[PDB]
Amino acid sequence: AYTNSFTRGVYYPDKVFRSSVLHSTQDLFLPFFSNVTWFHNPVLPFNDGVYFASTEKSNIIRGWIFGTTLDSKTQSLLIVNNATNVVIKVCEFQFCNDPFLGVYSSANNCTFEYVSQPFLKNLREFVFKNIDGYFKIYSKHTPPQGFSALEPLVDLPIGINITRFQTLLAAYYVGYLQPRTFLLKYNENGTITDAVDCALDPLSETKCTLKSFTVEKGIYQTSNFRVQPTESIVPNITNLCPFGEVFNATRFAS
Amino acid sequence: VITPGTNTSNQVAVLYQGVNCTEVTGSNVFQTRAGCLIGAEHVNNSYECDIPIGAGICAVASQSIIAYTMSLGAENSVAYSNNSIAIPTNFTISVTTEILPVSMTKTSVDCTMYICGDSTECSNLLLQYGSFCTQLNRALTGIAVEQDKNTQEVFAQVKQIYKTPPIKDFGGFNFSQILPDPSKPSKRSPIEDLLFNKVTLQKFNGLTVLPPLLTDEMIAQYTSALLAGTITSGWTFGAGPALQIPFPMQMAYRFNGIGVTQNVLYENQKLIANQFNSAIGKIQDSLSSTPSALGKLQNVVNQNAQALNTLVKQLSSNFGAISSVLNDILSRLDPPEAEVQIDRLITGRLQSLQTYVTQQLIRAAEIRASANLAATKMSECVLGQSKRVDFCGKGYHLMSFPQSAPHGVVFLHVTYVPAQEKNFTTAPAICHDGKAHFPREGVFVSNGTHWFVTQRNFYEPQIITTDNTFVSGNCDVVIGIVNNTVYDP
Amino acid sequence: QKFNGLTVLPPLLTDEMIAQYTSALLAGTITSGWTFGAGPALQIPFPMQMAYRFNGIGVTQNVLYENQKLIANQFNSAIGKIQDSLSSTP
Amino acid sequence: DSTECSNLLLQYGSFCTQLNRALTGIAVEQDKNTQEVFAQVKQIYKTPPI
Amino acid sequence: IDRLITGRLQSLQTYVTQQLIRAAEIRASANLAATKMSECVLGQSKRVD
Amino acid sequence: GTGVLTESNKKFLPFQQFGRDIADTTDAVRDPQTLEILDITPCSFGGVS
Repeated sequence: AYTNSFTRGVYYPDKVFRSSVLHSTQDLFLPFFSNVTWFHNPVLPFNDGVYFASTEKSNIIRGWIFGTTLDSKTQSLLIVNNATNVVIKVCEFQFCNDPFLGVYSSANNCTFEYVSQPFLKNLREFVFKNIDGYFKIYSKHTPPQGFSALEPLVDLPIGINITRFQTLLAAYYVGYLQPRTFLLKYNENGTITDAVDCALDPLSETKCTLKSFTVEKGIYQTSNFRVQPTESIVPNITNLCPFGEVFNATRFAS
Repeated sequence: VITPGTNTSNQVAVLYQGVNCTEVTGSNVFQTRAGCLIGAEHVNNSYECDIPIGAGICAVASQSIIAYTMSLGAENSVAYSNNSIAIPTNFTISVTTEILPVSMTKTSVDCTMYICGDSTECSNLLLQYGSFCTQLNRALTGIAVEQDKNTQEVFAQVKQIYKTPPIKDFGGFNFSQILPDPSKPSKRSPIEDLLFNKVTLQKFNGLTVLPPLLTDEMIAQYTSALLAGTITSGWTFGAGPALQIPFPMQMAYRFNGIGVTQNVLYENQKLIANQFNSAIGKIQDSLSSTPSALGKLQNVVNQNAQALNTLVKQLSSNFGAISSVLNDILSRLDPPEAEVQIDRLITGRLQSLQTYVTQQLIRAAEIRASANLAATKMSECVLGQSKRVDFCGKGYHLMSFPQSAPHGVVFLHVTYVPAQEKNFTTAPAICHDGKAHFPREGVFVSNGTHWFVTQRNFYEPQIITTDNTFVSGNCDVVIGIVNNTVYDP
Repeated sequence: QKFNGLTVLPPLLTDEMIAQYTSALLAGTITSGWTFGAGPALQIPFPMQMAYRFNGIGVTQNVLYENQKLIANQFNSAIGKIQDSLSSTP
Repeated sequence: DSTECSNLLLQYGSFCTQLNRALTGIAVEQDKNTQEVFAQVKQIYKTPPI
Repeated sequence: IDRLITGRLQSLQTYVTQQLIRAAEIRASANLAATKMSECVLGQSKRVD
Repeated sequence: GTGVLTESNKKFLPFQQFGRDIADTTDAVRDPQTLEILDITPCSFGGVS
């Protein structure tokens, strides 16, 4: 399945207050109007970040696992919500074939652990990024048109490599972050109220060039078209070295 | 990217400058000789330009973006013939505006705080670069002292501060929109109020903004002095002492200097007054109800701001060396090797400061040329009456007014425009004897049957007598001469 | 005439349009005089236009008409001479 | 067309977008110059045929 | 590379500064030509020479 | 940094640690240990004429 991901999945990138400003930033974002995958639980890649969304009523989704092979060779992340505490472990777990909450069996070599106050017609959105050994989780819970900015939740110094992930467990959405530049509109109270994807269409390129959300009538130079070369193409070989009479001489020497 | 503004549509066209339309979102491509226009529909109907593309092509009109070869204007052939003129029978009085920038903000940027903060390692490593920073501060100080000279040579052209009399009986003319309003603070006119409210205008690492020498309360006092002098005394106060003269008589002087006789003023004094009062009231709307009329003042402000905003944002650049922060490089590295990264940061920031100063020096020359033009317009348009055409607005110049605006001046050029002409038949001369008669001032018209003499700029026909003609030679040599009686009084 | 980073943008007004402006200004001043720069173009015969322009330099108006064929001949022979001042010495 | 100072040049900050701003200001000013000199008639007058 | 960048960027800045000065000169000349088109063509000028 | 810290009424969000300006210079900072918002003013300078 696929779904359009209209303008959704924008997060505060840097923990900096900014008031009544339009700040243009380059970070891993979910591009506007992308094809988010709709699911009703397989392993999925993590390639450089993951947007996640789920609408529910009865906390049916309860967490995630992350890792590289999930086979007790390398360490892996396990984020599980109880009814009251959320538990984040980094250990060399062994995973079941279909993990659902008995997945946590044989928890060995636990190199990180953390417990905090829990998460979760009420859509809950998450963004997981894994930069320089830091695992960053951003989220927002709101009662998918419209705009809403994802506050950060945690920044765990786990240092582990993540390649694949899987939801523990009825429908959700999974999108992939990309290195795109946006223009974020910061309110008077410092919150993000709007954003512009600077490669979505030419109008948004003008908006990011002018650093404005309203452009006036006119002609504005935004970028440089440049044809890229497709092939590569390199004297009628003529003078072979006379290796024949060295090697096929009828009489050799002492 | 061609756009009609996001307050009209979100359609755009895209111009690829200088590529063929075979080399690449495709809807209807159009080769232009300026490039390749994609997303605009090429029409044959030429209009007036609004979004200039290039090589004659311009560009939303009835819910689509069109691209046309632009039109230069409406073609008319004026009905030329030997022996026909058109003489105006009426006039309009038109008050146009001209907005001229005069001064910039007087910024001054200390090098050592800009280029080095408080790091004495940076400062001591900067001393070996020589006199670059006293050069730069001398250049910016020259710009800053020139801005005050710009303002005082535009506005301070009155030796004395004249005041308009407390009863405003100027023969029907209503200068209430340009005279200062005492029943409000800052003592400005309504038009100067809207000029300050329609122009919308920060002390950090090196930057300081010196205040201008003449405050706006003092520039408005200059410009009210110039207004009161023009209203009560005419041009006589730009030359010598202010000689008072009633304002209809002054305006009759000023018709008499564009070639219209002064009875045309008096016999239409009510009508002219009303035209003035209705044309001086549309300036209020044509500035208020039209944004970007003060754009010439605005861009100056914007340019200076973004120049500073490019200077300050150039501090956060590595220029090579590992960090743009001067503290995160002293507490990282050893100082036989820290002071190559510091030096790299110094030469980057110094070339940024120097290119800012060179952009300032070369933009202050534009403002000085414009302030010289504004001083010339104040001397010739306001304090006198120009015969030099289109210098003080379209039409025959009557008289003009200054209004202070932020970092600039607005001239309200009151001009006389001829109107609703009609065509006649003319002779170069009239032969009533064996002698040829030429008009003294004016021209020989015919209403079809009889011949008259009018002044050239307003149709009032007189009987051709011997006191508005002169004789010269016989009626033989003038090519085209009519026989009509010249009545000896 | 472009190779490497540098492009030459064509001007907005083509030379045909600048020549059309120039013919508009020049046909306006032949047929109407200075009157088209102020308001509506009021036509006026060109001897009678030129007599106003003698009268604007202090020479009276009869000097034009009584020498009109002389003045036209000096005028035509001076514009004929100005091609040769550019179709010659560089 | 080399990537190696599409990365080193970004370390020099906004120099390559300030120079472009200056040159496009010059280019718009050239069209303003031609418009100010020649476009001083509202209408396109035509001389009579004879 | 960085030596070539700081050579070519400085050469570009020199070109742009020369062009800005030359554009100022041509704008002064074009303002003069607009003044001559106004006062000399569209009227009769009493200003000497 | 270097500057004068004063009490400020800027309302941060509960994760933002320091404010910034439209020049990208830090003109506010939440201090830790009491979570007050503190402005930053540059230490006052200017020429001497």
